[PDB]
Amino acid sequence: METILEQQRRYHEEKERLMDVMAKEMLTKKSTLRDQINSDHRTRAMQDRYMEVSGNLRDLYDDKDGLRKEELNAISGPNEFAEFYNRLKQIKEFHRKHFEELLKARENPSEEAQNLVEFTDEEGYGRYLDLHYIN
Amino acid sequence: SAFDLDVVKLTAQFVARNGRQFLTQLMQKEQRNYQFDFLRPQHSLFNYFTKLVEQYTKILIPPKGLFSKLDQVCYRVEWAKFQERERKKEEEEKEKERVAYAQIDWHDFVVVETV
Amino acid sequence: KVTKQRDSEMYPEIAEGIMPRHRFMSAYEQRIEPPDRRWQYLLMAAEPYETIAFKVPSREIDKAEGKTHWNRETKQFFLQFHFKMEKPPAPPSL
Repeated sequence: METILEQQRRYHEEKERLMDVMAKEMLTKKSTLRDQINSDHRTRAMQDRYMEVSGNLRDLYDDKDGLRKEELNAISGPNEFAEFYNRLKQIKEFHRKHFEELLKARENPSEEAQNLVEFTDEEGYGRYLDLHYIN
Repeated sequence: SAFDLDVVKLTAQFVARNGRQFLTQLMQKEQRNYQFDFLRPQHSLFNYFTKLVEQYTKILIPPKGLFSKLDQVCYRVEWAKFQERERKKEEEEKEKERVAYAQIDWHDFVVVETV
Repeated sequence: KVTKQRDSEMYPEIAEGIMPRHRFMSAYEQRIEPPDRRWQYLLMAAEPYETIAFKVPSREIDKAEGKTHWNRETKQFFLQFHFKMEKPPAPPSL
């Protein structure tokens, strides 16, 4: 039946996709993390926070990024929120989920419906895209 | 492309556990040119194959182990943005240079010596 | 190798551009137009200061061979073999 390897694979891949998305976000506007982290600092005292200079200049390494307005920062923070929700879900299901004659056996059935004229470029693109509205 | 995808991913599934043990036998049994091409590095798709297998090989890594897990990836992003900005600035300065070089009198000579 | 020195501190204009610039000019064109020509000059220029030239009788010297990163700046000559100590105002060319 369904090979769990493929499912677990797709899961790790999607998790990777999400991490990459919220990381791209944290990249364009470091404030997203900084803001958050600062608050976290006063709730869980242990938390290590970045150099003040970074925070102020709104930079992560060398490049100082443009300052964004509050509404957008918050927005993206809630978006990242739902993203992290998805991630937590996938991580969960994954935790709950984790010969030659059969090889030819399946490769034979793969011959099924040979006349399927259609371009298929929509697995990683629809996901990458699914996490990156207008025209 | 669903067919190609499926065969790549399947031969990749088996190739991940049996390596060339089941595929290297299939190629000689069935006799496929297509199968031979898939096995080979000549056929472009081969590369993506090397990916899938690796990925599956990875799933075999922590089988029996659960994952119990951002700031960093954000900071990396930030870095990339910074670097991008440096590149931009450079391009600009270069542009200036081209303008001035193109815009000075190369006929206002006043030499001293020679080599 | 040439070592050109500049003023000792004696609006983002002329500093933004990479210090100065060098170019190889043929003497076939001169303002006085006396008539003489037939050799090259390694002209060096900076916005305020006056241009400078150095005669190169030898057809080719130090013309190296792939000493491939592409930031053309002005030309292969400038990036390939020039240094601009902007902190001390010393332009080296070789």
